[PDB]
Amino acid sequence: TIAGHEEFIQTSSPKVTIDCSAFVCSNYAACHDLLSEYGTFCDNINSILN
Amino acid sequence: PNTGVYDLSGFTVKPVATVYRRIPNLPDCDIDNWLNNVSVPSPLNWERRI
Ligand SMILES: *[C@@H]1O[C@H](CO)[C@@H](O[C@@H]2O[C@H](CO)[C@@H](O)[C@H](O)[C@H]2NC(C)=O)[C@H](O)[C@H]1NC(C)=O
Repeated sequence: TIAGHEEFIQTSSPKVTIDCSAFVCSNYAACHDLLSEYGTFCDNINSILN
Repeated sequence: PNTGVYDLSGFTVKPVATVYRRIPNLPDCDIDNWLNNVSVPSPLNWERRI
């Protein structure tokens, strides 16, 4: 006779973007002034995710 | 700058319209419900409440 069987192969994943300054220092301007001296820390996170 | 898609952060602030529920302790003393009393005593027999 003839037998059938199925398999699944994953080829993709959900694309996740993160706003780094909104996650860390949400709406508060003092937190943004403090985060501005870590500098190239949110840009590295954004470039890795891109 | 180059041809691209850039993620640009916008903001919103809100300083106004606070609420401040408190569940306060005891009921107000209501001094003014005593100082606006009708029967005012004369300087011989002044009253006092604690
Ligand atoms: C003003 O003070 C007098 C106290 O001199 C209060 O008079 C009381 O009135 C009630 C009425 O039901 C009487 O049962 C009490 O015996 C009275 N007290 C005394 C000590 O006589 C009066 O209520 C006060 N006014 C207000 C608006 O609270």
